[PDB]
Amino acid sequence: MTMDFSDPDMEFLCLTRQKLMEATSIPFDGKKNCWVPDPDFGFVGAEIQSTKGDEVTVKTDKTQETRVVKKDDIGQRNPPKFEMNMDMANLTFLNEASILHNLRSRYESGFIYTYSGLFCIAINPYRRLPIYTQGLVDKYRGKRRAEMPPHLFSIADNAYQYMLQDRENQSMLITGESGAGKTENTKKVIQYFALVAASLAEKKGTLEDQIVQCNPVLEAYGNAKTTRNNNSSRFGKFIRIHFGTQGKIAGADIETYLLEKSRVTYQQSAERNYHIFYQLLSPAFPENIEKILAVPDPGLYGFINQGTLTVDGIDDEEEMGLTDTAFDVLGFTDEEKLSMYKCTGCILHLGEMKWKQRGEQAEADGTAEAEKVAFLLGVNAGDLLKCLLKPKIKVGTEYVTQGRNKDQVTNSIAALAKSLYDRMFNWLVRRVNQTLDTKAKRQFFIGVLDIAGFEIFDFNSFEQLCINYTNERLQQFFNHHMFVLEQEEYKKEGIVWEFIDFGLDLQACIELIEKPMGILSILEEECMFPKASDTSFKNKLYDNHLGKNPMFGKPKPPKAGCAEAHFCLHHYAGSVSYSIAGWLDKNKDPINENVVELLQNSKEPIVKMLFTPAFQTISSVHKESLNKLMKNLYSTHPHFVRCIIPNELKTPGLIDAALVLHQLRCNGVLEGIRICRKGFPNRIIYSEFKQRYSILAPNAVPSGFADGKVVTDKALSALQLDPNEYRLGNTKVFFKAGVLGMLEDMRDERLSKIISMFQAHIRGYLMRKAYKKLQDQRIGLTLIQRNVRKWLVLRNWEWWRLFNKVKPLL
Amino acid sequence: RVKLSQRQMQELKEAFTMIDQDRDGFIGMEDLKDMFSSLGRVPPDDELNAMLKECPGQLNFTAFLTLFGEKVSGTDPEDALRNAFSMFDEDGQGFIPEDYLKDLLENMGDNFSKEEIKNVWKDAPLKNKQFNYNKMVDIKGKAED
Amino acid sequence: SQLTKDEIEEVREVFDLFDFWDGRDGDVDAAKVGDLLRCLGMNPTEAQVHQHGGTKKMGEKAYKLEEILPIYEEMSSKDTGTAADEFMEAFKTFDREGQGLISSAEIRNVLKMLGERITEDQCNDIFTFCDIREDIDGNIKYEDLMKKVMAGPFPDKSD
Ligand SMILES: Nc1ncnc2c1ncn2[C@@H]1O[C@H](COP(=O)(O)OP(=O)(O)O)[C@@H](O)[C@H]1O
Ligand SMILES: [Mg+2]
Repeated sequence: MTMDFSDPDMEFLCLTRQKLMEATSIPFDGKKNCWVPDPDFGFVGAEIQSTKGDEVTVKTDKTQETRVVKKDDIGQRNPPKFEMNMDMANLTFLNEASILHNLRSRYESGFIYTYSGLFCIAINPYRRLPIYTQGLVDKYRGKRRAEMPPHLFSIADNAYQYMLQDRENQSMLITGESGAGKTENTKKVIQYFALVAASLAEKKGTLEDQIVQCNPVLEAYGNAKTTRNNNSSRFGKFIRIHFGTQGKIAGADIETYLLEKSRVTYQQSAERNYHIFYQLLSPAFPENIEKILAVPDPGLYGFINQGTLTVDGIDDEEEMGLTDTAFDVLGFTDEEKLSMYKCTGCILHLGEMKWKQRGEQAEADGTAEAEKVAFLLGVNAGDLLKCLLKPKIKVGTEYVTQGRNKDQVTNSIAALAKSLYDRMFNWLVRRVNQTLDTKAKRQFFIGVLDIAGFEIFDFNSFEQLCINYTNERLQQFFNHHMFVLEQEEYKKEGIVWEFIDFGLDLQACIELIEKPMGILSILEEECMFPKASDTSFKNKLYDNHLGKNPMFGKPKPPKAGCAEAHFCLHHYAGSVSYSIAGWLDKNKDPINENVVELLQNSKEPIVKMLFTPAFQTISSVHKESLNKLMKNLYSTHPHFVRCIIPNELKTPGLIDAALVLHQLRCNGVLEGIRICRKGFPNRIIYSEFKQRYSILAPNAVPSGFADGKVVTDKALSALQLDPNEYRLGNTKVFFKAGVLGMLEDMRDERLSKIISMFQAHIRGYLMRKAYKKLQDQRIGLTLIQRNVRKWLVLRNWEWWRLFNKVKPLL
Repeated sequence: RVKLSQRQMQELKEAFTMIDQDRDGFIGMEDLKDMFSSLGRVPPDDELNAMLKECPGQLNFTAFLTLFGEKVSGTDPEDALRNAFSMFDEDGQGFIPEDYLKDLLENMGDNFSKEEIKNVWKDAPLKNKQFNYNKMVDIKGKAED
Repeated sequence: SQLTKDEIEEVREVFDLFDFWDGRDGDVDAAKVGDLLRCLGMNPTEAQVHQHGGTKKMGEKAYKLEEILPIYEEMSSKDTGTAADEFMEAFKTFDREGQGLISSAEIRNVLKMLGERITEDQCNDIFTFCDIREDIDGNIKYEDLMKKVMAGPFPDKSD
């Protein structure tokens, strides 16, 4: 249904006028054809054979089987007009059976992108597609969403459009589980505007060239191989692009969230560390290994080798060279660059210092390690080790020295590694935001968002709740946006109707988490009394909230596995069971303030890095930044790209119905549909409606003189339809569910009878014509048939035969 | 159709005239005998005296017309009859097929019975398996072999 | 029943014609019902006939006259008889563009494949007794066909 249905380019967007005439033409019986439940694709098509109470006996579509599902697992199916439906919201029959169907059908044809009302679905192709060529851009430029086929570029664009026409802000929200490719679309969306909008005005970029190189440099540090995705986004991102009236790009600013601090020093069996250590120890830059004082072999480094050392699809030698380029383009000094490596390296050497103790007194062994570690941070060895092994805390009235045992002196060297990265990440973000700030007038912005959706797992700790709380918001910002827009729309058509902002719904979960004395709040207290115990932390929590705020409860168990849970924070997605598992340690950054203070002296980045300018609770900072986002997001037109992972095995065309149908139920896709339904989810534009159901009731009045709204109204009244089922507006007629279903039905069942009638006027023309002939031929015959009989009675009459020869006798 | 006709009557008129020239007295058998004599064959008695009494009193002319009428009530004009046959042939030549004509007079219309469909062949112009319609027509009144 | 003296008169006028060919005897074969109506001017569909008295095979049973009257009556009553409006609405559903034209095959398939299907005969006969021509691009004006089809075969007074 969109511009040159036979464009080579549309090979993955739409079908052909031919191919779609096919899906749409396959048989159907709204009494026989349906949707049923199944073990391997969740649902499958069916033709009802028999019925006996509940024992409905169905023969499926493909298989040829005959199960006997009870009645209720017999889903209603959409008629052929809808096969390949481009926007999920126009389905007369709303159900998972369908939503799933509309989806893989489209998916197994090469169609990843696909709309459903306000949301635009994506499903990881897992394979280069041509969908994103420049020429496609143009084709997609300027157009309202329905003039073209479903595609990121429209959503990217209409966003851009509305930015201009409405002189207001634009936010694009990409979601979905892990490895469902939201970082993939993001840089598309971003790469889009970089062309559409680019301006007209040594080793350095261009404001647009630069907006783009953010990824390399960020990802060489933010991403790392994970079981679900080899290029996992280990963090949240909100980038924002500012446009100057004229509508060109004025600069952008970046926001990052929840850096997984833990892989710095820890890596699961299969997994890996931030792609950058691997890119450094790469053959790509020889001297560089020298400068960060290291040796070409990601194997020797305790902080790197605990899992992999390579990813199925990555050429770490290239990446680096690429990464080293995003630097130059972003305009960083050779020196600034070195500085960002040596730090990366110190994280190597850290994990290579070995300790030994002689009574709670650990001791270096190979000063050799720390010596390097020392040369990177620009401080000094002995002074470093000291702060490390023996520290002078400050017990209120005094500064005491103390003894640190190997476990301690070790655990300590971790934090310092996990702290020096975080710092380094931030400085790196901080340093880009610095180049993406041209300072040129800024009317508005479109801001993109890559971020996990709710992370609900089998074992749930802190880092879990963080993210879950995050989308806990984002979920109501949506529920909000909807409420508004849905109410506005029913005004534009003037259809009386009452609603309710469901964001209110998510308000408990969210308060308890952030309110003055709920979870995170209490977590700040505990986090503050050295004499702090995790057991301590659940006493305060349990106490305050226990059976006193519903959204807080007793955690469910595993078997003798996973581990001990404590309070179940019922959410949006579902409900999670959380682990007190040492959030206090997790939350607050530790670190020999002794070392801290010794660092505040040295070599620069070190300086900026530890040179502050009490609240590092990974949480305080998150609630801080989380807001800075919601203010931004409620100041924008929200736009939703809902990413989806097709299946585990990283494979092209393949639907783990089970998995997919899972996401559909914690995305919000099945919620809009659930909500719309107790509304008029079917909204038809008067013209369109005339062109299709007039046949049900028609007349003599030429079409160009008839008025749409009038037709529709005549067409329904005649049919007897309940007024309950529709609302006729100023521009659309609003229908409940089954309406477009029945209409379609009553229709084909009409067109049929109509053509029979023609063929009945034809069987009447023709029969009438010979009626002429058999009217004549009956005269001929009764003639024959009455003379030939008269004759039989004379050929033997003596008088007669006489008269006969005596006749010529004249 | 039925009970009268101009030429037809006059022909029975002149017809009734070649019979009494064998005497203006309506000189009957004497000339029934004598009118068959100029034709080509010899007739028994009993017929001469039964042929005549198929009529009661006397075969005067008016009456000569009555024995003839009760026998010609449908002898519909010629072309009205030559065309009938034309309707079920529209082949062009002058014929209706045996096979056809047979369903025709026997199944359709005021259905012909076996006894009549039979007689219908004894004298019938059916040579080679077709049927010259312009003859049972010619054999309407009469003409040839 | 509630019919008139004229109509009744009008029904015989045709019945007897029908009787005359199965051999005058005053009974007509049920498969005839269909055609016997098309000549009393109507245009039932087979479905309409079946349900109404029609049968689908020639030795099934014959009706008398006082037996067709009601079959006639009850049927001169349905009024979805089909209007010039409905046909024309239906063909748009095949009018690819809007120019009123329609691929020659396609019309020949609708008529042959869908609804109450028609023989490659009736299908070609009628395109002939209605002179429905293609045009360079080989398409047909569905309105030209509809007007004629519903005109009759004998329009002005003769043929
Ligand atoms: N539309 C697409 N085109 C090309 N490659 C894709 C596409 N979508 C996903 N991928 C691939 O799928 C994997 C998942 O990628 P990613 O976007 O990073 O997921 P997420 O951001 O949700 O964690 C990557 O290896 C990427 O190369
Ligand atoms: Mg991501």
